[PDB]
Amino acid sequence: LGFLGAAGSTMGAASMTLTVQARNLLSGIVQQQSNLLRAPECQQHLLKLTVWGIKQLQARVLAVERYLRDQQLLGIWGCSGKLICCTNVPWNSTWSNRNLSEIWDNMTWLQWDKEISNYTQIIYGLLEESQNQQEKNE
Amino acid sequence: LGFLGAAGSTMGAASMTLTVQARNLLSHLLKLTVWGIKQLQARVLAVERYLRDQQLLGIWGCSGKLICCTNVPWNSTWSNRNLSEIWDNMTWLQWDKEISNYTQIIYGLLEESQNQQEKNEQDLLALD
Amino acid sequence: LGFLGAAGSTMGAASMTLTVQARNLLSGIVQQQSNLLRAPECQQHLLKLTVWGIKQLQARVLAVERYLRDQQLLGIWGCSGKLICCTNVPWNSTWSNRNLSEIWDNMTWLQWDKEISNYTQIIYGLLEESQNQQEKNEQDLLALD
Amino acid sequence: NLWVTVYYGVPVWKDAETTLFCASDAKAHNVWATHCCVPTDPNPQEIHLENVTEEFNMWKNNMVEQMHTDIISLWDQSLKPCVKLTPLCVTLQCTNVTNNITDDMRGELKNCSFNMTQKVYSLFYRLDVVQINKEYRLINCNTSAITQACPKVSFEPIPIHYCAPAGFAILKCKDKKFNGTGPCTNVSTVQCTHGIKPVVSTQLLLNGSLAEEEVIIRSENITNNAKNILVQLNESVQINCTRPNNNTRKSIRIGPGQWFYATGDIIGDIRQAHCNVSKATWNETLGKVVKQLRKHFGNNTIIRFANSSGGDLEVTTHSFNCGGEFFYCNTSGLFNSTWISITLPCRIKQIINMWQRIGQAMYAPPIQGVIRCVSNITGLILTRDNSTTETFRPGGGDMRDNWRSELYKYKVVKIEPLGVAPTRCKR
Amino acid sequence: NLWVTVYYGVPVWKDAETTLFCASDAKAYETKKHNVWATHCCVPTDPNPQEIHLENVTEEFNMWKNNMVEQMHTDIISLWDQSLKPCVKLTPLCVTLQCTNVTNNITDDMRGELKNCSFNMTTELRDKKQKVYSLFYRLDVVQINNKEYRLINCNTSAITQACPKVSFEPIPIHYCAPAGFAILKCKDKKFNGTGPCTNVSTVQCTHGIKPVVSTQLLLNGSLAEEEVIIRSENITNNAKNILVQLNESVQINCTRPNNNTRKSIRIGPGQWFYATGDIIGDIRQAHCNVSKATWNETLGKVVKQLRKHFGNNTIIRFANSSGGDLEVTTHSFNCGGEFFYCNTSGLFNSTWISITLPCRIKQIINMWQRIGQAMYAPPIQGVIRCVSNITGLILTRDGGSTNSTTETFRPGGGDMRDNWRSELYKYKVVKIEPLGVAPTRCKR
Amino acid sequence: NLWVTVYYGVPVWKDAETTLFCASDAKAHNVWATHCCVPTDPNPQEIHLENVTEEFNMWKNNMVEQMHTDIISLWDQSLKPCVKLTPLCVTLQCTNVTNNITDDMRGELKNCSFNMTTELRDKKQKVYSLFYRLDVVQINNKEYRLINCNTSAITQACPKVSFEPIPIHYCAPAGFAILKCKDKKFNGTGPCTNVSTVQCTHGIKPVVSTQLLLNGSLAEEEVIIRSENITNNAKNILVQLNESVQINCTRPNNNTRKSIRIGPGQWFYATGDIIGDIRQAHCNVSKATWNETLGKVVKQLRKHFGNNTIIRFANSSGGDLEVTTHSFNCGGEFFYCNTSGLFNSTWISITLPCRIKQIINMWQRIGQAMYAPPIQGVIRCVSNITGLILTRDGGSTNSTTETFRPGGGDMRDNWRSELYKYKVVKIEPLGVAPTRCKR
Ligand SMILES: *[C@@H]1O[C@H](CO)[C@@H](O[C@@H]2O[C@H](CO)[C@@H](O[C@@H]3O[C@H](CO[C@H]4O[C@H](CO[C@H]5O[C@H](CO)[C@@H](O)[C@H](O)[C@@H]5O)[C@@H](O)[C@H](O[C@@H]5O[C@H](CO)[C@@H](O)[C@H](O)[C@@H]5O)[C@@H]4O)[C@@H](O)[C@H](O[C@H]4O[C@H](CO)[C@@H](O)[C@H](O)[C@@H]4O[C@H]4O[C@H](CO)[C@@H](O)[C@H](O)[C@@H]4O[C@H]4O[C@H](CO)[C@@H](O)[C@H](O)[C@@H]4O)[C@@H]3O)[C@H](O)[C@H]2NC(C)=O)[C@H](O)[C@H]1NC(C)=O
Ligand SMILES: *[C@@H]1O[C@H](CO)[C@@H](O[C@@H]2O[C@H](CO)[C@@H](O[C@@H]3O[C@H](CO[C@H]4O[C@H](CO)[C@@H](O)[C@H](O)[C@@H]4O)[C@@H](O)[C@H](O[C@H]4O[C@H](CO)[C@@H](O)[C@H](O)[C@@H]4O[C@H]4O[C@H](CO)[C@@H](O)[C@H](O)[C@@H]4O)[C@@H]3O)[C@H](O)[C@H]2NC(C)=O)[C@H](O)[C@H]1NC(C)=O
Ligand SMILES: *[C@@H]1O[C@H](CO)[C@@H](O[C@@H]2O[C@H](CO)[C@@H](O)[C@H](O)[C@H]2NC(C)=O)[C@H](O)[C@H]1NC(C)=O
Ligand SMILES: *[C@@H]1O[C@H](CO)[C@@H](O[C@@H]2O[C@H](CO)[C@@H](O)[C@H](O)[C@H]2NC(C)=O)[C@H](O)[C@H]1NC(C)=O
Ligand SMILES: *[C@@H]1O[C@H](CO)[C@@H](O)[C@H](O)[C@H]1NC(C)=O
Ligand SMILES: *[C@@H]1O[C@H](CO)[C@@H](O)[C@H](O)[C@H]1NC(C)=O
Ligand SMILES: *[C@@H]1O[C@H](CO)[C@@H](O)[C@H](O)[C@H]1NC(C)=O
Ligand SMILES: *[C@@H]1O[C@H](CO)[C@@H](O)[C@H](O)[C@H]1NC(C)=O
Ligand SMILES: *[C@@H]1O[C@H](CO)[C@@H](O)[C@H](O)[C@H]1NC(C)=O
Ligand SMILES: *[C@@H]1O[C@H](CO)[C@@H](O)[C@H](O)[C@H]1NC(C)=O
Repeated sequence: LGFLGAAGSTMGAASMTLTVQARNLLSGIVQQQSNLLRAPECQQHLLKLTVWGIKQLQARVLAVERYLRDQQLLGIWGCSGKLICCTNVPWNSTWSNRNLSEIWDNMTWLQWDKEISNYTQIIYGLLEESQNQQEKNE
Repeated sequence: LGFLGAAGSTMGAASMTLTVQARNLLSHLLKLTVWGIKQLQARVLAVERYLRDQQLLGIWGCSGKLICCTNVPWNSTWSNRNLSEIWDNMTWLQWDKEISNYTQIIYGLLEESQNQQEKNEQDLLALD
Repeated sequence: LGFLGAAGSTMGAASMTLTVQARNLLSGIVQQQSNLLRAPECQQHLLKLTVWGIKQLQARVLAVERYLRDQQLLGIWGCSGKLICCTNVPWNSTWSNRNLSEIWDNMTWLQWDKEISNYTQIIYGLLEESQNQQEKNEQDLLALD
Repeated sequence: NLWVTVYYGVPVWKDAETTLFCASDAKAHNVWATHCCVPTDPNPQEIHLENVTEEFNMWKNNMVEQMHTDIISLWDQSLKPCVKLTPLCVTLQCTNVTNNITDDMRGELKNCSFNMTQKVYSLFYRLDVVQINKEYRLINCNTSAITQACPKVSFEPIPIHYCAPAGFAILKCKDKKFNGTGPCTNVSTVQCTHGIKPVVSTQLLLNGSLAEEEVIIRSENITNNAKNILVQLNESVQINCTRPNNNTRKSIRIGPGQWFYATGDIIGDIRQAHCNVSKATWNETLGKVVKQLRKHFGNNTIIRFANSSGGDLEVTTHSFNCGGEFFYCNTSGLFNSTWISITLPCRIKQIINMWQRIGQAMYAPPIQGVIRCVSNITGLILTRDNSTTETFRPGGGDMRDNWRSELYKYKVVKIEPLGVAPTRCKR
Repeated sequence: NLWVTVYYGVPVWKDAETTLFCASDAKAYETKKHNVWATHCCVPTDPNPQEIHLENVTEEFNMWKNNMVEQMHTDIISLWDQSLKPCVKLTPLCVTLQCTNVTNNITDDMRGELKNCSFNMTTELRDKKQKVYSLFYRLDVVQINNKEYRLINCNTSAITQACPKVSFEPIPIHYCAPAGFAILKCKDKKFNGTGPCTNVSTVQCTHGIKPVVSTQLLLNGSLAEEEVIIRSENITNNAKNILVQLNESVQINCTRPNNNTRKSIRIGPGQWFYATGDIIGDIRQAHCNVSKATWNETLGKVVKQLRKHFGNNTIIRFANSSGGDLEVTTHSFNCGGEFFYCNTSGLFNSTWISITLPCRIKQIINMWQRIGQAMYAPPIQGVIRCVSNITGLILTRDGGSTNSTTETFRPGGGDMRDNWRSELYKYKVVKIEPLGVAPTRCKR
Repeated sequence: NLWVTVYYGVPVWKDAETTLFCASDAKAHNVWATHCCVPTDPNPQEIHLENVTEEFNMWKNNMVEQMHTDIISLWDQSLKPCVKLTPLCVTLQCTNVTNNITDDMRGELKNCSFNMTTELRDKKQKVYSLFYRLDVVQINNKEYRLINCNTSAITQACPKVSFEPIPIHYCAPAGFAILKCKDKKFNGTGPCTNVSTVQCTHGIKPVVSTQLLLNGSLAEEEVIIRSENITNNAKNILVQLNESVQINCTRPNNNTRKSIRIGPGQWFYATGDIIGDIRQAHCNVSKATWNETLGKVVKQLRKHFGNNTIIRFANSSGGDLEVTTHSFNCGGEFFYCNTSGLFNSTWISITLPCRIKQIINMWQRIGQAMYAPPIQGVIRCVSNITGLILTRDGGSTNSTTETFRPGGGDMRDNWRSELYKYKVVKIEPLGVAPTRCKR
C-alpha cells in the first residue's frame, strides 16, 4: 500500500506490513545523506563552521539516538530481533476494558494509541520488571 | 589475508573471511575547526550506514549471524546458474554484478517471509 | 549492592551481580532521552554556543559508538543477549597458569584484568574464529536434513 | 488471560515540530541558493491514505513560523558584509528636479549635493529624505543601521520546497474547498511541499496557488474584527507594473574601500510609475468575493469595499519589490464600491524597513534602464470594520499571513513505530 | 582442560580523560532566567543522588593532575567569552580624554581616587562632535605626557561592554558522568590530595560547586571535616602554591558605600554605553570587615598544622604580598556586579612561636590573565554590600638562606585552576570496561 | 530446489563518495594541520588484492574535489581572525628607491609615505614603508593607491603562521576503503592490475604552484604523460618525471620589518629599509639536467605525436602573473619567476629572474586578498620540480610540427598529480546466493 498506506486500516489488518515502517527510518537517513554528499558541492556551507552546519549534524545524531532508544528498550524487554513479541505482563482492565474483537477490528492504530496514551509509561515499567524476574529465574 | 584480501577468492573460499570483513565496519579540547568537523561527520556517517544494515538483518531474521538460511526459494529468473559455477570459478564481486538488478526483489521476499514466520510463532504461543 | 558495589569482591562472588552493571550501561541511551523530557527545549540555549555544543555532541556520539562496539563483539562471538556464555575456545596456560579455584576466589576482577591484559586481543581473535566455524557447521546440518 | 504484546513498525504518528530542510531545482548569486542546495526529488511521490481523518490548524502551524524565520535570517546574512551608509548622514543641499517632468512628479525627486571626507551629488526620492530647518537629511540618518544591499545579490524569488527529515512526514490536505482548519478527510503523505515562491507583499497576494472552482475565504475567527481574512481566488487577475523612467547609476567614494551606488540623471522625460489592472476582470473578481462573504453575514446583507485606513506606508498601500525596486501603489481604485484598465499610481523609495523592524533598513541601489513587471493577483488580505451593511478594507504587514497562504494544507508529524496492544498469547 | 568464558557487566574500570556534562538543580533556572550558569548547563540532576560505597577498594588520587579541573577551567572561559561576543563594543571611546579631579565632598582617603573626564563623541551626522563626560576610577585612566588622559587598554585591545542583562552570579554547578563512565570520590578524612584513599565511593554527579572567582583567598567553598588541611603538589618546594582548607569559615562583610547613578550614552544605532554618573552624597572608601579574634584563631590553627612539615622549634611568619599587578597583589573578588581589589596586608602580618581592609574599584577588567581582550563593567546604581564565607587560604612559601630557621608565607597564587582544584580534589573519572574473559569449566 | 542464503561480511564494494579526514605523522600554528589530530600508524597497512582488476579515472576523482574544498576552507579559516588593512587604502605618496640599487630593480622597489591613525581615533601619525610596484597603482602622479582598494578586502596574514606544506594523509571512515594502483606506467584513465587496499593515502604535501610542479612524487622507470583526451587542445597535460630537477631560488636582499601600531592593539607589518645593496630575485635550474629532461619528455610525447614530427617548446601567452609566470611560496614569501628561459627549444645553470608580490588574490577569486607581511633577512629555498603542466597549440596547419607551452593554472591539477592512484569505494557487506538449506 505504501509506507503509511495501512494507516487507515484496522489494527488487525495493519499488523501486516510492519516491515515497511520499520525499514523506512534508516533507509531514509542513509539516502538523504547520500543525496547530499554527492550533491553539487554545497558542503562549503557545512564547513563555514557556523550554526547551520552544527544544527544539521545535531539533527543526524538525534535521529540515531531515537532509533537506538527504541532498539535498546526492546533489548531491555527481551524483544530484540523481533517485530512482534509476546511478554509475560498481563493486560490490565484499567488500561482498557474493550475486548479483542472490539479493538482489533473496526479501529485503527492511531485511534488505539490515543485511547491508551496515559498508560504508556506504566506498561513499559512493568515490561522491564517482568524481564528482570526472568533473568533472576534463569 | 586481511580486509578485502578475499576479493580475488572464489565465493566459497571467501566465506572464511566474513568475520574479518565484519570487524572493519566500526573502527580532549575540541573546537569548531575544519578538521574537527569533518571527523565528527565521518564518525556519524559510518554509524548510520552500519545501523541500516543491522536493522535490515534484524527484519529478515538472522540477527547476530554472519551466515544464515531462509525459506525463500531461489528463482531461475534471477540466475539459472549451477552451484559449481557460482561457488567456484567466480568471486563475490562478479556475482554482485551478475544479479545486481534483482537486489530489491530479493529483499522484499525476505521481509515478507519473516513477517509470516512471526505471525505463525505468535499463533502457536497463543495455543494455551 | 548498586553499580560497581561488587568491585571489591572476588571474581566468583562478583559475577553474581553482572546484571546490575549491565542494566546501568545498556539503558544509557534510554536514560538520556528521559533527561531531555525533564528539561524540554533548554537545549536550544546550548545549540547557540558552538564550542560547548561540539564537545557535548562529541560525547553523545562516542557513547553510541561504545554501545555498538560491545554489542558487535558479543554478536560476532555468538554471545548475543547473554551476560554469561561459554565458548569452544580452549584456555592457554600461557595466558594464565593458575588453578580454577586460584582464579575464581581470592582475587578481584581488577586484579585479573591486569594479569591477562596482554592476551586480550589473542583471545578475541580465537573467539571470533570459533563462532565462524560453528555457523558453517549449522549450515551443513540443515543441508543434510 | 490477555497479555501485552509489543509491536514495532506500527503506522502511527503525532503532531511534532522539527526543522524542515530546503530543496531546490537545478537552475538555482541568489540569496536562497546557499541555503537550498539539496536537489529536489526528480519525481516526487505521494501516498494517499485511505480512511484517515486528520486535523489541521493553519493558524497554529509551525511550518509558517519556520519559513518566516528562515527568510529573515537569509536576508540579514546577505546584507551583513555589505557597505554601511553612515558616512552619508551629512546634510544635503537639494534642488526640485523640474527639468522635463510631468506635474504629477513635481517635487517627487530631488537633486542633492553634499560634501565628503570632495563635492558630490546624487538623486533621491522624496520619500527617503526629511526637510529640516534646501537642507535635507536621510529619513533615518541618525536612528538606524541603514546599509546598502550588495548589487550582485539577486532577491528574485525562486520556488523552494520544504522536505521532511527522516523520521518525519508531511501530511497534505486535499479536500476541495478546505476551510484551513478542523478535520480533513482527503489526506496523502508527501515527501516535500510544492514549490513556493517566497513573494513578499501587502494587501494583495501575488503569484500563489489558485483555488479550485470557488473563491475560498479563510480566517482564524470570522466574526472577530481583530482578525485578518485571507481570500484565495480560483482565477488570477493580471497586473502590469512599471517604472517607465530610463535611469543610470554612478558610484562614489565615501570612505577607504567604501563605495556607494547613487542614482544619476534620468534619461528622457520623468513620469509617474504605475500598475494596470483590467477593469472588467477586477469588478467580477470583487463580485465573487462578495457572494462568498455573504455566507457569514447574511443573504441580503450589503457589502462595502473601502479603500484604506491610517498607518505606515507599507500597510496603507500595496507593496511589492519587482525588479529589485520597491513600489508603493495606491489601491483605492480597487476598493471603492458597494454590492447588493484601472491605473494605480505608484511611489518608489529606496530605504526599506523590511520585515517591520525598527532601527534597521536596507538601501536598494537603483536599477539602470526601465522596469517592466507582469504578475498574477491570486488573493487578498481583508479586514472587517447596525447589521445592514458590512465594510471591508485591505490589510497586511504581518508576513506570517502571506506564508500561511500556501502553507495551510500541510502539517508535520513524527513517526512513532512502537506501541502495545492486548492479545490471547503468552510466552 | 579449561575453556574460555566471556562475561559482560564486569565491575572493572580504567583511568580516563573524557568530557563531562554540566548539570544543575533546575529550580535555579526557573528562578533566574538571565544567569549564564543556568541558561547553559540546563540539564537537571536527580533531586535524590546516591553514593555507592565500595567495600575493600583502594584507589589512588592525584588532584594536581586532575583532568576534571582542566575541563572546568576551559568550560568557564568558553562560556564567559560567548556571553560577551554579542555586546556593544566600546571602540569609539578610545579617545583623548580631558580630566580633572573630583573634589566634591571627598574624604581624605580618596583625594585623587576619582576623576571627571570628558571627550568629543561623533554619533550624529559624523559631525557636530558633542562634548560628553563621565566619572572614572583612577585605576583605569593613564596620563599622557597635564590633563590629558587615555583609557588603559588603548595600546592592547578593544574593550567590550558587558551586557546589563547577563548575570554571572555563581550558582552551584554539578559535573556528571556520561553513560559508560563513573566518578569515584575520596571520602577519607584528612585527605592529603594525592596517593591511596581507603574510603572510595561511586557517584554519578559531583557535589555542587559555585564557580566563584577570586585571588589570594577562597570564598564560598567547602570546609574541611574535623581538621585544617594543608596540601600541595610538592611541600618542600617553593615553586608551588599551598592550598589550605579551613574547617570553620570566617565571615567577611564588604561594601561600596557610595550611592551611584548612571548616564546612558548613545554611541550608535542601538549601541549604548553605560557611564558612571554623578555620585550622590559624600565619598568614602570601599572596604571589607574581618573579625579580629576569628582571624587570629584561624591562623593559629593553620600554623599548628603547618608545623607538621617544618618542625616545632621554628618560626612561622606571615607576610603580605610581593609586587606585581592587582590580580596577584591584592585580594580580588566580584561583589554585587562590581570588581573589588582589597589590601590583605592587614591579615597576613604576624609571627608565631574588627580588621578593616581598604578596597579599590576598577571597571576595565582584563580577565583570566589573558592579554588582548578586555571587558568594561557598567556601573551599578545604588550601594553594594556582600557577606561571604572565607573557606581556605592560598599561600606561597618564600625562599631563604640555608638555615634561616624561619619560614615565611605570603598570600600568593592567582592561577584560577587552583580555586577549582580546592573543590574537585576529591573526584576522579574512570571509564567502565564491562566486557572481559576468564578460564572456566564448561563448553557449548 | 536451491534456496536463498544470506551472508554478511561479503568482500565487495562499489564506487562511492565519502567524507574524508586528516591524519599526520604526530611529530610535525601551521595552517595546514593545526587540528589534524589523528596520528597515522607509523607503519601504514596495505593489503594486496591478488586476482583483482579495477577501473580508475583520475579526471573524475571526487577526492580531488574534496581536497580542493578543504584547502580553500582552511585557508580562509586562518585569515578569518586576522587584522584588516582597510586603513591603509589611502592616498600614498611614492618615489623610487635609488640607493645602491641595481638596474633590474629600478622602478620596481618604491619608498612610500602616508597619514594613518594611531591607537586613538583622535590622532594620526606619519609613517612610511617600502612597496613593490606590482601592488601599487598610480592615481591619474606621485600619488598611488593599494592595487586592490576598489576590488577586494585586504586581510593581513597573522604573524607566526606557517604556510609550509605538511604532508596530509587522507583516511577513509569505517565502512569505506581506498583502493590504490601499484601498476607501473599507469596513466590514470583505464583499468589497472596490482591493486591494493589501504585505510590512508601517502602523505601529500599541499604545494601550491603554477606552471611547474614542486616537491611531488616521481614516476618510476619512465616519464608518464597524462591527460583526459590528448587530441582536445583544451585539456592540460600533466607530465610526471621519473627524476627530479633541482631548482635553487632566492630573495638575495637582507630585509627588515617595521611594526606599526594602529587602533586598539592592532598591528600592521611593513617592509623596512634594505641592508646592503639591492639585488633582483632569481632561480637557478641546472642546465644539463633541464635539457636532458625535455629530451626525455619529448621522446614520450612522440608516441602520440610522431617520430618525424617536430616538437617545440615555447613560452606562454600573456595574462595575470599567476598564469604567465611560475608562482611558488618559500618561507611564506611569494615569487613570480620567468620560465621563458626553460621552454625555448625545438626537438627533431640557467638563471631565471623573479618578481616579488605581497597583496595576493589567491585561488583565482575576487573580493578577498591576503597581505603577506615581510620576512626579515635573506630567503633561500631548494626544491625538486617532479613534473610539468603543459598545453598544446592548434596544430591544424602544417601538422608535422606542434608547440607545447606552460599553461593551465587550475589549482586542481596540482592535486590530480598525486591523487591519480587512489579511488574511494564503499563496502557493501550484505549479499545473497543460492544454496542447499532450509530453516
Ligand atoms: C558568597 O555567597 C554570598 C551569598 O550569601 C554572596 O553574596 C550574595 O550575592 C548575591 C549577588 O549580588 C546577592 O543577591 C542579590 O540580592 C539582592 C537583595 O536580596 C534581598 O532580597 C530578598 C528578598 O526581597 C524580596 O522579598 C522580600 C520579602 O521577604 C520583600 O520585602 C522585598 O521587597 C522583595 O520582594 C531579601 O530576603 C534579602 O534580605 C537579605 O538578608 C541577608 C541575610 O543574610 C542580608 O545579608 C541582606 O543584606 C538582606 O537583608 C535581600 O534584601 C538583590 O537585590 C540582587 O538582585 C539585584 O540585581 C539583579 C541583577 O540581575 C536584579 O535583577 C535585581 O532586580 C536586583 O537589582 C535591584 O537593584 C538595582 C540597583 O541596585 C536596580 O536597578 C534593580 O531594578 C533592582 O531593584 C531593587 O532595588 C529597588 C530599590 O529599593 C527595589 O524597588 C527593587 O524591588 C529591587 O529590590 C541579588 O539577587 C545575595 O543577596 C548576596 N547574599 C548575601 C547574604 O550577601 C557572595 O557574593 C558570595 N561570594 C562572592 C563574593 O562571590
Ligand atoms: C620543497 O622542500 C624543501 C625541503 O624541505 C623546502 O625547503 C625548506 O623550506 C623551509 C621553509 O622556508 C626552510 O625552513 C626554515 O629554515 C631556517 C633555517 O635556519 C638556519 O639557521 C638557524 C640558526 O639559528 C639553524 O638553527 C637552522 O638549523 C638552519 O641552519 C629557519 O630559521 C626557519 O625558521 C623560521 O621560520 C619558521 C617557519 O615555519 C618558523 O616556524 C620559525 O620559528 C622561524 O621563524 C621565526 O624566527 C625567525 C628567527 O630567525 C624570524 O626571522 C621569523 O620572522 C620568525 O619570528 C625555517 O625553519 C628549510 O630550511 C628549507 N630547506 C632547505 C634544504 O632549503 C621547500 O620550500 C619546498 N618547496 C615548496 C614549493 O614548498
Ligand atoms: C476503508 O473502508 C472500506 C469499507 O467501507 C474498506 O473496503 C472493504 O475492504 C474489505 C477487505 O478488508 C473487502 O472485503 C470489502 O469488500 C471492501 N468494501 C467495499 C465496499 O469495497 C477499505 O479496505 C478500507 N480502507 C483501508 C485502508 O482499510
Ligand atoms: C588467484 O588465482 C590462483 C590460481 O591461478 C589461486 O592459486 C591456487 O590456490 C590453491 C589453494 O588451494 C592451490 O592449491 C593452487 O595450486 C594455486 N594455483 C596456482 C596456479 O598456484 C589463488 O589462491 C587466487 N587468489 C585468491 C585471493 O584466492
Ligand atoms: C471554518 O472557520 C470558521 C472560523 O470562524 C469556523 O467558525 C467554522 O466552524 C469552520 N468550518 C469548518 C467546516 O470547520
Ligand atoms: C470570535 O470573535 C468573536 C468576536 O466577534 C468573539 O465573540 C468570539 O468569542 C470569538 N471566538 C472565540 C474563539 O472565542
Ligand atoms: C573509613 O571508613 C570507616 C568506616 O566508616 C571509618 O571508621 C574510618 O575512620 C574511615 N577512614 C578515614 C581516613 O576517613
Ligand atoms: C602527602 O603529600 C606530600 C606533598 O608533597 C608528599 O610528599 C607525601 O609523600 C604525601 N604523603 C602520603 C602518605 O601520601
Ligand atoms: C598628511 O595630511 C596633510 C594635510 O595638510 C598633507 O599636507 C600631507 O601631505 C599628508 N601626508 C602624507 C604622507 O600623506
Ligand atoms: C592512456 O590515456 C588514454 C586517453 O585517456 C586512454 O585511452 C588509454 O587507455 C590510457 N592508457 C592506459 C594503459 O590505460
